[PDB]
Amino acid sequence: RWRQTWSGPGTTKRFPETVLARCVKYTEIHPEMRHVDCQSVWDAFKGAFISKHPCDITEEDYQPLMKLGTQTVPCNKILLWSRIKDLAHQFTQVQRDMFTLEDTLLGYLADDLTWCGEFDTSKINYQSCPDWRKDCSNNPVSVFWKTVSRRFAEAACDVVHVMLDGSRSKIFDKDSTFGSVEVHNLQPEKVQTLEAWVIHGGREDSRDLCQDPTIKELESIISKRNIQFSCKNIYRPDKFLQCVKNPEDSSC
Ligand SMILES: Nc1ncnc2c1ncn2[C@@H]1O[C@H](COP(=O)(O)OP(=O)(O)OC[C@H]2O[C@H](O)[C@H](O)[C@@H]2O)[C@H](O)[C@H]1O
Repeated sequence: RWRQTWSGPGTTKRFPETVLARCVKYTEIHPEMRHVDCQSVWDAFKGAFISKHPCDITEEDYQPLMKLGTQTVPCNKILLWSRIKDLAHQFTQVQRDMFTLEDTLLGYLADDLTWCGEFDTSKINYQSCPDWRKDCSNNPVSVFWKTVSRRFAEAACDVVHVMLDGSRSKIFDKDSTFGSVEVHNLQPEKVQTLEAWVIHGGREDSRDLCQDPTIKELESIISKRNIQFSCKNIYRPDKFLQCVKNPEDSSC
């Protein structure tokens, strides 16, 4: 229509088919997640938001999905990221040791998709979904990501890495998912160091972005959780990926 109920994009075309297909592929690739029934997962996921008002979703709504999507990941190999999506995933596509949330079953199913239902009916709304800013915070997509991102951060131990976009303006932004949920769910009992990799834009010869005021902020915040802080510039992200793909050979 010309009006729409909400300000955000509607459910992604082919959402149900896409989620199911992502689950078959994932559980096919990963030997640990081979016990999972992808139809059961879909039913659990749909159950969280179908016939529910899309401004009144809770983390409780996603409990059935979280249960079915339970996955042990090596706690010391987690890669968090903020606003530098492409390079973070290119990295874990080549360095199969480190994992982002989108490399877990639940993150993989949901990545880049939008979904919402209706309080009015049992249908999926393909026309519009609540915008976190203009409409309401407690919507199906926002609540999903808050819940899974908290649980992922809680799982981390030892040295946790985070890729940050050095071209942003707030390189560390306290209002990002990284800054507002994940930083505040790293467990002091478990996490030894948070190490940031600050990815430079282009150009070439830049400042040491590890001295940026927002990085000092992040450093002092995580200090309260009794977590040590490390920071590295990645001045040349292209050479960096090349080095990840071809380890050894002196250039790297
Ligand atoms: N739509 C989403 N909303 C909130 N968090 C998300 C979303 N998609 C992924 N995440 C989580 O955010 C992480 C990426 O961290 P930041 O870049 O720190 O997150 P941010 O930039 O705040 O993303 C919020 C999201 O809402 C807006 O619609 C925007 O388009 C972006 O997709 C994790 O990989 C994932 O845990």
